[PDB]
Amino acid sequence: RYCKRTIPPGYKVDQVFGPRTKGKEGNFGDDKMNEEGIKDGRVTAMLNLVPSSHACLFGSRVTPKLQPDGLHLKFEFTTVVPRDDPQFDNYVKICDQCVDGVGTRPK
Amino acid sequence: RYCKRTIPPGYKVDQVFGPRTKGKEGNFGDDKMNEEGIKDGRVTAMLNLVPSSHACLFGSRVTPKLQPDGLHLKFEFTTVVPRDDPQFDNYVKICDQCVDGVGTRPKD
Repeated sequence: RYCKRTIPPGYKVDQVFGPRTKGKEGNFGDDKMNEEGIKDGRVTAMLNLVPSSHACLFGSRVTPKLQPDGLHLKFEFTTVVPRDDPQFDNYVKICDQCVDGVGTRPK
Repeated sequence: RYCKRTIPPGYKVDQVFGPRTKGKEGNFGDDKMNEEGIKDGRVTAMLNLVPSSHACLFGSRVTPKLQPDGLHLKFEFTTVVPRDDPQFDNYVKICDQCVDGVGTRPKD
């Protein structure tokens, strides 16, 4: 299933999960993240904030929508990083760079 | 981290991820799924439709919101099962039972 794909070394993010976008699905990652894929060192940090498979099922708000083409099962999971968490600044900064970041590179 | 918790053998869902709700976070599961946790074979089926950690990051729509308490980072991920997928009927049935299902148990 698409929802089970992972990014091996030497794939760009868009080779696996589609062009980076703004405000839509696929919106996470600036051009440098797209290019480096899993070797971008910001990716490891960000994956710490992504739900495990159990948290994604049981901790999300889940919304099944049936359409003529099939079942669109939406998971909305919200991870909270407290303001005084030792990693708070770094995550906010990576979000600043990467969310809707297509067309930009950091520094 | 709350987002990395897993449900061990012999634990209820609500012990780990809070009470089952309707129309909010934690809305997936009827009373049998809550009680049985991972013993419930429906759970096994449904995990096949949950995104990998890569698919969750790069295939979701991601929305960061800052509040006085910190960063609320929202992942919206939609898995699509074709109507003609041979597992379509089963998944749809589990969703009918478990989404906002708190307060019910399935027929046996």
